[PDB]
Amino acid sequence: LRNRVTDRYFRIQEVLKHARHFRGRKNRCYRLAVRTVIRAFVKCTKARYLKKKNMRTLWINRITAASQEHGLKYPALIGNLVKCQVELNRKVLADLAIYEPKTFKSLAALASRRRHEGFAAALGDGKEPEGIFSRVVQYH
Amino acid sequence: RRPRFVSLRAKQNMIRRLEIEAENHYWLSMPYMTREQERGHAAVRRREAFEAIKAAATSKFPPHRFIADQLDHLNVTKKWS
Amino acid sequence: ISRKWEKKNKIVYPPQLPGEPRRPAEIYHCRRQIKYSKDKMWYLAKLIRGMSIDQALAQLEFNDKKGAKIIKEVLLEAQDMAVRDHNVEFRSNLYIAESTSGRGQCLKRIRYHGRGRFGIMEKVYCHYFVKLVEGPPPPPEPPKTAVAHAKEYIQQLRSRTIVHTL
Amino acid sequence: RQWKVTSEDLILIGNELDLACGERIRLEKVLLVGADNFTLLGKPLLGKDLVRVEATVIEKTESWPRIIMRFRKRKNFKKKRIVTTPQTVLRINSIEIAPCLL
Amino acid sequence: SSFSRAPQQWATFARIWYLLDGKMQPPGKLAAMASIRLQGLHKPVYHALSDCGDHVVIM
Amino acid sequence: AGGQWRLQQGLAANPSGYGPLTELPDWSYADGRPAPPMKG
Amino acid sequence: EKDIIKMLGLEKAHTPQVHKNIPSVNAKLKVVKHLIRIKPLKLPQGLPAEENMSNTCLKSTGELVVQWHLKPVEQ
Amino acid sequence: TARGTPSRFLASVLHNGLGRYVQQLQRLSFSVSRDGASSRGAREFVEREVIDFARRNPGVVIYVNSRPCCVPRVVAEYLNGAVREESIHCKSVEEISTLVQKLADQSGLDVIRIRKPFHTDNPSIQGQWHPFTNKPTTFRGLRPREVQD
Amino acid sequence: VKKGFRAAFRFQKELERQRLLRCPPPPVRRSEKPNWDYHAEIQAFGHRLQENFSLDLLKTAFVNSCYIKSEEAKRQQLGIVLLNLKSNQELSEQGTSFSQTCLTQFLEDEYPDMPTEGIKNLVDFLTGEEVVCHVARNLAVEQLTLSEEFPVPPAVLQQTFFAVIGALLQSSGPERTALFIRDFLITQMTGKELFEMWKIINPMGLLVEELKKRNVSAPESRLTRQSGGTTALPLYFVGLYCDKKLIAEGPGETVLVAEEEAARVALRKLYGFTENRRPWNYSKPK
Amino acid sequence: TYSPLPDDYNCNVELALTSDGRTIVCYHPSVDIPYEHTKPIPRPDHDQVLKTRLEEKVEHLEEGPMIEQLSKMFFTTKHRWYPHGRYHRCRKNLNPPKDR
Ligand SMILES: [Mg+2]
Repeated sequence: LRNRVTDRYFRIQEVLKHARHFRGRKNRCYRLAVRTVIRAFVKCTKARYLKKKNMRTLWINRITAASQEHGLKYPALIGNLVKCQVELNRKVLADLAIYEPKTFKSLAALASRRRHEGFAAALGDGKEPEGIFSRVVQYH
Repeated sequence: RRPRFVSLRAKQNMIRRLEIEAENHYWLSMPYMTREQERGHAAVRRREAFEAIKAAATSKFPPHRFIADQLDHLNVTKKWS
Repeated sequence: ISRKWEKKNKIVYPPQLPGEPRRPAEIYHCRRQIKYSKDKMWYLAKLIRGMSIDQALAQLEFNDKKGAKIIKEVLLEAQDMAVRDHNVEFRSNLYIAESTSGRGQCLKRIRYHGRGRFGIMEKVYCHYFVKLVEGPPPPPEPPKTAVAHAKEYIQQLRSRTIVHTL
Repeated sequence: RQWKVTSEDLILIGNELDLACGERIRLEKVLLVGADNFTLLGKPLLGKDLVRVEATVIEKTESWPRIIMRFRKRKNFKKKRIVTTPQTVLRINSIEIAPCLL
Repeated sequence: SSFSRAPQQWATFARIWYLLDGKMQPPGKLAAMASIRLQGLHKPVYHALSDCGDHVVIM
Repeated sequence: AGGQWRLQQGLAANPSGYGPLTELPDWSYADGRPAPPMKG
Repeated sequence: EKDIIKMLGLEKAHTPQVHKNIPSVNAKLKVVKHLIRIKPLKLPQGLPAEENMSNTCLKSTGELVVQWHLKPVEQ
Repeated sequence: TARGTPSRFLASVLHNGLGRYVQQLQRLSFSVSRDGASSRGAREFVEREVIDFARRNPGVVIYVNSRPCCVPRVVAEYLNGAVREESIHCKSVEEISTLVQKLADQSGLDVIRIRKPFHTDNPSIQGQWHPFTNKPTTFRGLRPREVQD
Repeated sequence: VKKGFRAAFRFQKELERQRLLRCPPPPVRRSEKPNWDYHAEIQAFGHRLQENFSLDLLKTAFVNSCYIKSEEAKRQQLGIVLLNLKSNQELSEQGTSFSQTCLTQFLEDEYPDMPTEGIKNLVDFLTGEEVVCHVARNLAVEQLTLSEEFPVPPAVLQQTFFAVIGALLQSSGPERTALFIRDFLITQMTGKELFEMWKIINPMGLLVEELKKRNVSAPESRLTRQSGGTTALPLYFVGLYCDKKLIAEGPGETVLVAEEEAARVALRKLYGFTENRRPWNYSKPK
Repeated sequence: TYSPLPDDYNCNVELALTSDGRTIVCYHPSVDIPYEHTKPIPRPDHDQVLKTRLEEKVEHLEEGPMIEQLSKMFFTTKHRWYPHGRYHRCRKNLNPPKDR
């Protein structure tokens, strides 16, 4: 019995369909497209890590932009919102800085008010009581 | 070779690691029991744990072969009347 | 081989309604197996593309290339075919809609070289296709102006949104 | 995930909630609620007697095929995988608060 | 802000002219604060693919 | 951000570690029936 | 040093594990002391009971509380 | 793949679930074969499962057409007009029962990459940011180094 | 020639798909396609919308006058008994009249400051040819409609849609039908501005008349913000001041446009149609 | 008299805490532009016998001069004003998805 491949056309159409949007001979020649579709898929898998890295860095720059409009720096805003037990991630804060400017200003004031309390505590030697916004709610 | 220099945070990272290990030396200086008291205090559990290893190791055998499984292959040609 | 261009003149459209607009006449004609290069024929085909029937003949009548006479002969019989069989009133009311060249069946011969070497030369042939449409030639597209550039640039800045956010 | 949501909007969840479509649920964790003129903050969460967020399941479907491919040159190393994670769509119905600050 | 869709989009991505006085000012400090305005880094709606830069005038 | 501060307050350096933000159920029925426990 | 980490069940990092303060166990810790953080276990409420097994919680301070209520202090 | 495939934004059909929930699945057509091992799993689904399944989804009209075929198929039509057809060729009853349930929940929209995992038509309540949001106003609104009168 | 049939069969199906792409067939009604049951598809219609429709009333809702006249013509050619079918003309008028009187009631209570003409246009928008037909085609209204021409003309589709509500009016009563209008027609103005549905001309001339009814002095237009006036990309924030009090502020590319947008901002606040207004309450009545 | 931020440009931030200290309240009313900080709008911008008919001022400009005028009135470069080939003109999506 002699066997020959009868559906080799379909074996190559599943690779050439992913190269239709390329440029040059590597969109219709299987020998060239197979080596290009592989890299297109390899980059697609590795790009899922950079997308998360790029989104956060974009949020950091956007947050830093809105902090300077209120005379604050990025270390002063994120660092001092934690000490107020306000756990807001960068995605929400960046969205707040764009669509809720008045809410972001209130958070900027809270970070600024809490920032000043730490300065007062650093001057004292523990005799003075803690600030109003420096109190920590305990969970048991 | 190209010279490499130590920055400010490189020293801080190394000092931070040194602080952790200096504290580890403290907690290892206070044993709860001595060598003589410790000896033989876990021989029963250690011996029983290995006997469980032997039980699983020596229980290796081919699985049981059922007659229902062989007859179920006749259902591949089951159809409607 | 394929000969679909000759069959494009046999499609018969249904009669139009009284309110429907006049349908322009389409004439498809071609000449097969022309002893000419398809590359060189393209320049003559590229030239007359979009020209009127009489304007195309004038440019080809004084052209020094060999294929110019061949193309003119195809246009003369296609103009005759339009009035005689395609029911065209004025034979001058035509313009070149489509005009291109296609590769023909080429033979192979042996070209001798030195040191007992040889090369394979081909007697190249080509085809010519032409489509005629009744009516005046369409006006050329005016070049884009600064007013259009300003309108495009402003519209680009009006369609941009805040990306990677809500 | 922290979602800045309002009324009558949609959110896409990358896992199954084991809930039939159309069921109305309440989101217990609310960290910040704001209005045009006033804003309330949780430390880190607001009380459940202060803000009530309710959503509705409107669609349960799988993700579009994701390509997972690994390649190493000169090693004959190549393998491709396709995954379609389940997804859930929730529509925020209403967000009401109660005067319980005092 | 109860704006219409077109004016609201136009206002957010508008260009603003800024003025800097270079008298007795180091070039780098002038360049550092001018760089962010040119790139648009001072806006919360900043994005590289969006042409949100502004005009900087230095005297 | 804030990892060292949380350790001095008796909390976890990562806010997702333990506490009402993570341990509490994320949702409940509109009627009031509690939700089944999450897999995590 | 790789083996001792496997012996102590410290494969995954940032995962607390409890061991006994005895010379034999401490002997293994003295070899990989630069890879681990050693903290005594604190029991403010004492050893967990049978009714407290489902309510225990280890904090970063080393204290093992037996009543994890997830509720703010009323004080 | 994202570049080589189309994409769309997350949305629903006629704002489903806002005032009332309407099931988007509209019709199911089953093409099973009386004879053939390919439809063995599908026939067992028709014997016990489709009757109980039709009760749970009263708004879906289910057709079970028995004709000779080599590959059983199920055709699902949705309200928006999208039609999704799937093959149940040589599948167990468990796989078929779960597959039909997924088709019931879907809204009919194309299964492609979704650009945003969220969608809101009123993203702003305090006013969308504009460059004049955090800029103080001066007396008479004078420009820098501008002299009046 | 390679021996085999599976590959040749598979290739034939692929060619047919390409042929369909090159020459797409003309659209046909869903009824003419296989797997169609007129009686079954109309029963699931009520269950899909969670309503207790009446089959006798619902069947007469999809029947159109064009279909009746065309059907009689077919039998005359064949010499073919009389048909007692009733059109949806009676039901459509009942559905149309109730829908406008119910939509007007809902808007006049949610927006008491909006004038009668403003509410009139909004009802003319929700009951408009575009909104009604978009809702109908996603509720399987076009599939069940017995029309003379396919696709169903939008004018015919609107008339059939109100017949379905008209049948629901007698079936369940007005109280239950009011929920049907609220959940399908009110939800069509979620992310849409007031003037995007009620298109007007010269908003400034309409803003003055609203302040005259309330005895408010004429607003004064003054420049509050300005950027790039001399360039091709200017931005102006024109503010309306009534008795030296700011009431609205609008941006624009030019001062005249920015003045016009400020008037539109003021009108929305007067009618209570600001973007910050509380969303429509879809919770069940108490 | 104390204020974390100057309450002049955006809104009046008023930080507060609840009695139990488990919720932070922020009252931020919007500030309106004063009447004294604005400028009036500049509304303003014979023996004739023949009507001043609309005369076209569309001056013919080559590829060179036209782009230089465009690059200066929009403060851009010359490169963006050149056309593109058919390959790039056909790849662009003429029906892109729309959000909001
Ligand atoms: Mg020789």
